[PDB]
Amino acid sequence: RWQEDPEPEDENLYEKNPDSHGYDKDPAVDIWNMRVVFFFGFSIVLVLGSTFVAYLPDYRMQEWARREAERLVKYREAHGLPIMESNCFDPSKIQLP
Amino acid sequence: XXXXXXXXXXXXXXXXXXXXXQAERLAIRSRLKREYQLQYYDPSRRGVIEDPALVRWTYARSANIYPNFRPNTKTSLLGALFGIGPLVFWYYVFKTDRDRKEKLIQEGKLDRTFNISY
Amino acid sequence: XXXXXXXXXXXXXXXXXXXXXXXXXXXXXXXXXXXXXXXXXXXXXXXXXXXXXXXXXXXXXXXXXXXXXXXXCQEKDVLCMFEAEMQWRRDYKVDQEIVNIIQERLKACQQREGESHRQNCAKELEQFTQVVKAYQDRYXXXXXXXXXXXXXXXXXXXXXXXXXXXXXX
Amino acid sequence: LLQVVRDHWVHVLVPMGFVFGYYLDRKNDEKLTAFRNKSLLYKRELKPNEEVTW
Amino acid sequence: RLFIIKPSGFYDKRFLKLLRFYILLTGIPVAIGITLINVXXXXXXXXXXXXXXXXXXXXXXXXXXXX
Amino acid sequence: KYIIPTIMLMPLTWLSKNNMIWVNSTAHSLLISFTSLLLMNQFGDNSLNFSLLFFSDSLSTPLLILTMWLLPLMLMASQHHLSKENLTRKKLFITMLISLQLFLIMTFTAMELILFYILFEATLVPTLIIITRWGNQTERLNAGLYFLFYTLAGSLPLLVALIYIQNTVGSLNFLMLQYWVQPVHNSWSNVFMWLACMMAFMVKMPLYGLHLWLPKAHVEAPIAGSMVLAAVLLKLGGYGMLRITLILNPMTDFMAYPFIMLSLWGMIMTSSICLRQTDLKSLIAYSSVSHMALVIVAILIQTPWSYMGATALMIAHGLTSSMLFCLANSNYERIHSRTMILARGLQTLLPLMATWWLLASLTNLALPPTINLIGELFVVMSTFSWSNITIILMGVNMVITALYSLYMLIMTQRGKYTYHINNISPSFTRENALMSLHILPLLLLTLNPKIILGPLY
Amino acid sequence: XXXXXXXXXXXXXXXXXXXXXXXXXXPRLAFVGFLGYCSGLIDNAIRRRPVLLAGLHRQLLYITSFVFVGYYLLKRQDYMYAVRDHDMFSYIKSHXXXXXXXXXXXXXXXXXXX
Repeated sequence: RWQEDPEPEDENLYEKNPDSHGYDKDPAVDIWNMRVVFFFGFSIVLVLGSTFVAYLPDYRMQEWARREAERLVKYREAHGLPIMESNCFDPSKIQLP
Repeated sequence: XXXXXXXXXXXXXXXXXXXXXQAERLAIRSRLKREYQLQYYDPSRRGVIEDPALVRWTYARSANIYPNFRPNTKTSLLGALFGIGPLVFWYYVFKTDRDRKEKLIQEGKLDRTFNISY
Repeated sequence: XXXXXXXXXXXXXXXXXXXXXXXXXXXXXXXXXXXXXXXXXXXXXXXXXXXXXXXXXXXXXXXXXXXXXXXXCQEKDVLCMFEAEMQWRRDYKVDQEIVNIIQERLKACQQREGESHRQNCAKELEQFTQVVKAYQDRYXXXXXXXXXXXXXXXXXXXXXXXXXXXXXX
Repeated sequence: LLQVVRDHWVHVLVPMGFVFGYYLDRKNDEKLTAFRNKSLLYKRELKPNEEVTW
Repeated sequence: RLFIIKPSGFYDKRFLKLLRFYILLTGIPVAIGITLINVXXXXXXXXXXXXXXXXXXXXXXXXXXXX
Repeated sequence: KYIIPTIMLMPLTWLSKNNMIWVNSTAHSLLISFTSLLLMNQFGDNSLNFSLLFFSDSLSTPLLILTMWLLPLMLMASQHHLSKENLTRKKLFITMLISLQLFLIMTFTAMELILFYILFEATLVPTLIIITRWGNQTERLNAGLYFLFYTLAGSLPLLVALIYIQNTVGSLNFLMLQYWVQPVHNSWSNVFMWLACMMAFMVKMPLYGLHLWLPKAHVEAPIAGSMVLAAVLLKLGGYGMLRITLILNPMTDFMAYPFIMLSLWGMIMTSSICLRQTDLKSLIAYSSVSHMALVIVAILIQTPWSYMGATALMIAHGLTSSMLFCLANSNYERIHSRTMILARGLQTLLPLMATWWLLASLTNLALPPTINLIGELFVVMSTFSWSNITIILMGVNMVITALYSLYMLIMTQRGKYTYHINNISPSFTRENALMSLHILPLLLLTLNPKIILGPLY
Repeated sequence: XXXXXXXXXXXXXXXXXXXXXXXXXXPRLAFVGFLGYCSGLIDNAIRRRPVLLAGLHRQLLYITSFVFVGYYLLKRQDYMYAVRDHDMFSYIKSHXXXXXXXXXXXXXXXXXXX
C-alpha cells in the first residue's frame, strides 16, 4: 500500500498551450524576459565587453615595457660594453662569509 | 579471446534436450517483446520507457560496491599490487633522473647556454 | 628605426636581356596593381591623416628611477622593502622584453641572408649568447618564480663561486 | 506616475546599491592618508592642486 | 515532388535571428569605434616636459577610447 | 563596488511579486558582472591593494570574472526545475546561490589566509543544502555527508597550521606584508606543517587518492544542472595553493615529490574508468578529475612557466566542464535519465544543439588557441624542465583526452532513438542561449588571453 | 590582562577610566543594528504572521535593544583593548632588558633550485 505516494506525472511545455515559448506559463512574461533581458546581457557583457578584456587600458605593463626597453638598449650600447644584464641590483655587498 | 577455430556454427546437434533448450529461450524472448509492443504502439504514451533490465545494468556499476568485496581472499591483494604498486615503481625512476640532473649542475655543466625559459 | 639594426640597403634591380617575349609578367603586374587600388589606398590613408589635425602630445613614458636598491636595505619592514621590491619587478619586466629585441635581431638575420645562415652575421649571434647567459644567472631562470627577496640570495650564490675559485688559483 | 511607482519598487534598489557600494568603498582611502607625498616613486610637488590626488 | 525528411527548423532558425538582432543592436558602437580612430587623433610619440604628470589619462598610447 | 550590490539581490527576490522573480534575478546580475570587468583588470607591475583588508585586489586572479560569468548562468538551466513546486521554495534556492556568490567573491578578492579560511569552508554550507534537497534519484545523503567529511576532514588542519605561522612569524594578513617568511629548515617536525596546508587543497582539487568526493557530488544531481556549475566553482575555489606554495614554503619541494607522483597516476587510471561508464554525468565527473589534476602538477613544480598554465586551466576548465554539464542537463530534462546508451540521438532530433555538443567536446582537446591550448600545453612544456620522463606519461593522457569527448559524441551521434518518443521541441530560446554563453566568452579570449593567465605576465 | 590590578572590580562599563571616546555611527554598530532588524524578521516565522518585512511594527523594539546593548558592549571592547595595550607598553618601558633591537643586515640565505 502506498496511500498517498502515487502523485507523479509527466509535465512538458513543448508547444501545447504555449505556441512558442521558453518560460513556463504566461506569454507576456516569456517575451519580456526570455528574449529581451536574456539577450541584453548578450549585448552588454559580450559585445560591449569585448572592447575591454585586455585591449585598451594597457594591462600590467605589456605595452609600456617595449618603449622602456628600446631607449635603455640604445643608451647602454653607445657608452657601456655589457648589454643590460651583468650584475643585477648588486653594487658593493657587505661580504658573504 | 579466440580459440584455434572461431565459434560461429561449430558443434551443433538436434537431439531432444537441445530442441527444448531453444523453446526455453523463445519463451522469455516473446514475453518481454509483447510488453514492449503494448507500450510502443499507442499515441497516448509520449515519453521514455523504463525497462527493468537496463536500470539493473546501470545499478551494477553505480551500486553493489560494499554489498560485495566481503570475501577478500588473495585476489584483492593482487589488485592492490597493480594499483598502489606502480606508484612505488616511478619512485626509483624519477629520483634517479633527478640525481643524474642535480650532479650535472654543480659539476660538469650539461645545461644549454641558450636556455632561459623556466 | 634607430634601435633595430637590420641591413643597410638592398640592391634589387632587374636587367631583362634574354628573350623578348611579353616583357615580364612580374613587371607588368607590378605597374598595373600600383595604380589600380594601391594608389587609392595611399590616397585614403592621406585623407584620414590630414583629417586628424589636432593631436595630443602626451607623456607616454614614465620616469621613476632607483629609489634605493634591494641589496642596500635589510630587515623585515614594510616601509623600506616595498619601494625596493617594486624596483626589482620593474627591471625584471623590462629585461623580459630586452631579450625579445635581441631575439628579433637574430630573426632579422635569418631571413636577410637565407643561404648564408650561420656563415655570416656573427655580431647578432655573439650578442644573443652574451645576454641569455647573463639572464640565466642574474634574473632567476633557475631560482623558482619571481621574488625580489630571493634574488639577493641568487646574486650571493654567484658571488660565492667567484670568491672560492679565484682563491685556489 | 502611479503606474511606474506601484509596479517597480525593487528594480531601483540594485543599481542604487552599486552607487552605495561605490561611495562607501572609496571613502576608505580617507582612513589611509599616510604616504601621499612621501616616498619617491610617484611623488610630486604641489603647484595648484591640494595634496596631489585623492 | 516529395514530403521528405522533416526537422524542427522553426525553433532553430529563430534563435540565430534573435542572436544576430542583439549583435546588430550593439553593432553601432563597433561602427563608431572605427570613426573614433578616423576623426579623432590617436597618439604621438613625444618627450614629456616637467609641468604636468597626469591629466585625464595618465599614460595611454593608441586609441582615444583607451583614454 | 563588488560587495553590497551582490547583497542587495537578497531583498530583490523577496520583495518582487510571484509572477516575476526570475526576470529580476537574472537581469540585475548581468549588469554587476559587466562592472567587475570594468575595474578589476587595472594593475601595475605588482598589483596594488584595493582598500582595507575586508576585500582586496586581484594579483593573479582573473578567475573572479568566471564567478561573475556564472552569476546569471546558475539561474538559466535551473528554470526547467523548481517550477513545479511552491513559490516560497523558488525564492529560497535563488538566495542560496546569492549567498554562494557572496562568499565566492570574498574568497578570490580578499588577500588573506586567516580570514580567507573562514570563507573557504563557508562555501560548503550553502552547497550542502543545495545537494541534500531536490535530488531526483536517491542516495543524496551518501553524497551529502561525503561532501563535508572529505573536505572538512582535510581543511580543519588549517586551524593548527595557519595560526601556528602567525604566532611565530609576524602575521599572515595582507600577503603583501608576507615577506617576513623565512625558508623552512626541512625536519621531521616540519613535515606535518606542510601536510596540513596541502591536505585542505588536496581534496577540493581531486587527485588519485581521496578523489571520490567529486563523482558523488556530480552523479547525484542537486538541482537540474545549474548547481553543478557551482560544484565546478568549488574545484577552482581552492585557489590558495597558488598563494601558499609560493609564499609559505618556497624551499619545501622535496615533500611535494610524492604528491606529484600521486597526481601523475591520477591521469591514466582516472581516464581509463572514464570510458566504459554508464552515466552521462559521470563521464564529465571523471574527466574533471584529470583536467584539474594537471593544475596540481603545475603548482608543485614552482616554475614561472607552470603558473601561467595553472592560472589558464582554472578558467579553461571553469567554462568547458560547466558547458558539458548544461548539455547533460538538456538531455536529463527530456529523457529523465542520466544513461548515455538510452539517451541516443543527435542532429535528427536535436539539429542545432548538436553543433554546441561538438564545440564543447573539442575544447577538451587542444583546438586552435582558445584557452585549453594555453592551459594544457603550457603545463606539458613545464614538466620537461622538471624531468625528461614526464611526457612519456603525459602523452598517453593526450590520447585519452579525445576518449572523453568523442565517446560522449559517438554514443549520442546514432540516429536510432527507437525507444524514445519524448524530446519533441529540440531546445527553448533559453536552452540555446546557455550553450552560447559558455563558448563565446572563450572565443573572445582567442584575441587577448592576457586576462586568462597573469601571474607576472 | 585577565585579573584586575589597577582597574576596579565589577564595573557597569568602566567608570575608573572614561576618556577614550566611543565610536559614532560605526560599521560595527550597523551590523549589530542589522541583526536587530533580522530578529524582527524571523519572529514572524515562529508566530505565523502575514509578511516578514511589512508585518507588525513592534520591530522598532528589536532594533533599539540590539543597538543600546551593543553600544555598551562595544564600549567595553574599546576599553579592554586599550588596557591590554597600556600594560604592554608599560612592561617594555619599566624593564627595558627584555626587549632587544636589531636593524640593518647582510646575511646569506640558501637559494632554491628549479
